[PDB]
Amino acid sequence: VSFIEFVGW
Amino acid sequence: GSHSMRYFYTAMSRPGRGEPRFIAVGYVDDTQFVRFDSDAASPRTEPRAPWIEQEGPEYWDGETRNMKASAQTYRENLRIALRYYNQSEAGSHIIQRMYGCDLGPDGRLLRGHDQSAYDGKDYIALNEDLSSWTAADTAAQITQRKWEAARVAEQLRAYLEGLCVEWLRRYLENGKETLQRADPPKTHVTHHPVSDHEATLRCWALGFYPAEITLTWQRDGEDQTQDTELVETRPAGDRTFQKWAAVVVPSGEEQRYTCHVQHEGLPKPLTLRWEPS
Amino acid sequence: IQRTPKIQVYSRHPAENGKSNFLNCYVSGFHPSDIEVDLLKNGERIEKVEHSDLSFSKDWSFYLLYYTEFTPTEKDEYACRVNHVTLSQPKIVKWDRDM
Repeated sequence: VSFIEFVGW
Repeated sequence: GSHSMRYFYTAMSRPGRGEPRFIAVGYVDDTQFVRFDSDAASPRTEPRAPWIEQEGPEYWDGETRNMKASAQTYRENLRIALRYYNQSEAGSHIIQRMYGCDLGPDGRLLRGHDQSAYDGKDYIALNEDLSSWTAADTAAQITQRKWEAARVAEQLRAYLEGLCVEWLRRYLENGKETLQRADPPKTHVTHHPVSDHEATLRCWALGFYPAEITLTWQRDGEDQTQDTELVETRPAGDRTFQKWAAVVVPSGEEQRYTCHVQHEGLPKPLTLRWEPS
Repeated sequence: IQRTPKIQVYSRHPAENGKSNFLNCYVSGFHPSDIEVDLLKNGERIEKVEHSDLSFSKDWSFYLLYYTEFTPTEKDEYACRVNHVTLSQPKIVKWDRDM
């Protein structure tokens, strides 16, 4: 199961 | 043996041809099990291995939603990268991401990974401590400062030590008949004259899984590393891999050469020679 | 900032004239990801060609497998034609049953 993004570059 | 799970993302901008394309693939060891492509007619996370098909609709709907969100994040990241490198909006650029977990033969977390690249060059990497970062340049240092302020490493650590390991173990159990089966190489040596006084000996390994393999030639028991042509391990299309190693040898000295094969599926390394018969 | 593709053209199983098989063209080591790959039979583009999903190696270079079902014969010539931004003209690699 994939990671949930929560921050950008 | 040891096992790993990895996700690979590629985000590719293309000014004048729509929003950046986002492609994600997931692997256990050398077996792909999911894909997502934002250019598909109906973008969805889709199965690519038989043992993942049993996951329920909640899995597929949730992974689709998550990959769509990740595509949006990486489109934003492409815009940010332009700012960080003083680049124009006219060029095409690529962000890549790889992350996941490695388990030892014991089954516990051996180590975690999370690395990103911009235009094919390292950008930022989570260190093995799962707590600090290595930035490749002064742009990535801006990202590093942002991620330190937001405590991003702590969330990655929680994912890599928790969900990543738990789901990898689930897949290894559900796919055990393939993921936990090593197929040894089928090996042989061919001989092809080059001239009246030289011939090529080619050592072949076919049909093996996983991809990791060592093929070496020795002359009089000494490795011939600098004189061996070694092709990249290549996929056969049936899950297995192929590789060969070749040396050019003086005619009449063929029996002084031995090929040595190491693979997880072999109880002991193989030694083979050219058999004129 | 760009890397040109390596190309291998080969069959899934050892070739035997008259026996169905798969022709593979494996392109790897390239960057950026846009690439055009055709499989050719006697110089003509084969229409039914599939490919793997885009992935990449630890050095960030991309790889793809293009493949099609085929039945080799003594006379038919097969090849892979690859175009990439790093190439000034398409590169054609012929299938050699011993490679």
